[PDB]
Amino acid sequence: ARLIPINYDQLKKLDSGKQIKLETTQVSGNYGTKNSQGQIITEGNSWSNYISQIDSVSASIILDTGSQTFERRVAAKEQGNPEDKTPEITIGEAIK
Amino acid sequence: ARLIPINYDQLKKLDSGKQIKLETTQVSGNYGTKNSQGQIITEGNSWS
Amino acid sequence: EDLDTDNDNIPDAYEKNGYTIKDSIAVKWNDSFAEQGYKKYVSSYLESNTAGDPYTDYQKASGSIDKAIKLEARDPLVAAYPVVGVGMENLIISTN
Ligand SMILES: [Ca+2]
Ligand SMILES: [Ca+2]
Repeated sequence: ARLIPINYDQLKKLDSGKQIKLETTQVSGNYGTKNSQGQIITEGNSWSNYISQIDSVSASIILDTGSQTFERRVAAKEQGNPEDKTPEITIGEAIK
Repeated sequence: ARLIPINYDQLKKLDSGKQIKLETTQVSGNYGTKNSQGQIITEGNSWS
Repeated sequence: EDLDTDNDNIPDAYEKNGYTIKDSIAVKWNDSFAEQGYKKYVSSYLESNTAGDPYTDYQKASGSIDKAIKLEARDPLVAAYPVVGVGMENLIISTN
């Protein structure tokens, strides 16, 4: 119900070469699971509960074809941990 | 969202030696317990 | 040898002396496997959460917690604890 205001100084800046840029700081959203019945639920299934975790155990790989972009996370073993049983793969295997 | 107003007579009083005093009439708050798991809960545990 | 007063899946004897976690099981510490990357843990046999954080001694030691938690806090003596601050970078005044 409340519009986004700017002040007079900012308006004067816009009345020039100056342009507003948009940056996305975060995105909330849900994933789907099946409940005890056959129904798919996406209500309490918050993606932000996994973002930190996935980023901590993964390597980032991004493919840029010029027009499209594809971003991936591939799990990798923790270096010092003897109890980490994540299989080791090469960069080529991970890309494939 | 709503500021605390005073009227003109009160404002005139403040424009003198007169000072506002604060008194605390009560305090609400929670205590902690452990649930069936190991978690500490302080949500329905009202001190009052 | 088999007694868990605090019911945290680590025997009292193991908590008093050293222990480590192998295949999700607490085992009595031996120096022989210090050089394979295992760490010696100690904790209170009367407290399930020695550091007072939301995770038990077993959960921390075994790493069966949020993977974004730093490995320091896998030690039962070191608390899993976020220290969050706010910094101001600039302030904008709109004279109405
Ligand atoms: Ca124990
Ligand atoms: Ca304990």
